[PDB]
Amino acid sequence: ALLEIIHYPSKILRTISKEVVSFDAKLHQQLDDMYETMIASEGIGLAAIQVGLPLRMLIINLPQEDGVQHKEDCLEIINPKFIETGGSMMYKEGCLSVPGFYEEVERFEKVKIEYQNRFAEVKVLEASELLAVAIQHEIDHLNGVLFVDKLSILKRKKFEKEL
Ligand SMILES: CCCCC[C@H](CC(=O)NO)C(=O)N[C@H](C(=O)N1CCC[C@H]1CO)C(C)C
Ligand SMILES: [Co+2]
Repeated sequence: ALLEIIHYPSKILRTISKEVVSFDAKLHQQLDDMYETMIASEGIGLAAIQVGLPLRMLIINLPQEDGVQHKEDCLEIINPKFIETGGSMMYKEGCLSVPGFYEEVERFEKVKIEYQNRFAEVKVLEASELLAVAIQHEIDHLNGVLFVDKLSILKRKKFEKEL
């Protein structure tokens, strides 16, 4: 099913999402609907709160060389925790919950996270570049944070301007 994406300035997006404890058919149904919604919206990631589900789960699917997203490359990341973070990097981001606005955000250049997949299997993943940025963007959503919150004095005025 295609789900409605929640947009700024909805206070729903400030929710702190809750850990997933039951890795069952309902979770898989929710993840499938998130994937459908993310692809239909031409995103490369999506956090559950963006479709109104305050659960600590997110998906990421970066496109290949043919510029398309293959479902087999999708990461389903549940109850993630940062283990290591390193360096800094600027990246120009937009967000499905803040549509039409793009700005450079300072992110960690490299991260390592631990999380569970849809079968409750524990994973450790190291990431850099776009994958690291996507991980950080989506985890921020689980904590009620939007990328616009991370902008400077100046770049925030540019946000209010384009608003
Ligand atoms: C880059 C880190 C965040 C990526 C995830 C977001 C989707 C989102 O809001 N998830 O919470 C996205 O797909 N954003 C796209 C985006 O910002 N992109 C797509 C490729 C790289 C970057 C633009 O530099 C826009 C165009 C919809
Ligand atoms: Co977003």
